[PDB]
Amino acid sequence: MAKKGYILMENGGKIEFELFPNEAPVTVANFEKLANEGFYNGLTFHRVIPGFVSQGGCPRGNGTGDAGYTIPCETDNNPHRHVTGAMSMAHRGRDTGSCQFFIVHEPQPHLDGVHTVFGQVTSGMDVVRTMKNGDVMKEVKVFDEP
Repeated sequence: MAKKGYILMENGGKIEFELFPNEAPVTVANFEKLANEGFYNGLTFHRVIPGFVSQGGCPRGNGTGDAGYTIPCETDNNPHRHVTGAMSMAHRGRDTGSCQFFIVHEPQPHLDGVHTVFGQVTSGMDVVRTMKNGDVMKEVKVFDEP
């Protein structure tokens, strides 16, 4: 069994990604639940870094949305390196996770294991490189695809 989804951007862009329950069952599940509730509709990337790793999940730049989901720092079962396309959930340790997440354009060895990787962009990564600071997410959806 496996999962995937897409981030449709308000500016007409689109970032298609796949999720790995094996990397983080809880993180993937929670992200899916939020996405399919339209949670990320209107949430922006408040820290975009063209060419590298961008961070988003801020409701119109209001910081932290009321996701109702908090996760620990996970390392099992698969390695959580921030390689090309990698997507991780932002946290600082146990019971610190939220709804904010990263998208990696350029691999960052120094971020490897720092956050909990739960997904990975497979197509449309170019959107990240050309992403603007505070770019709005229009439609984030997740569905099953073994």
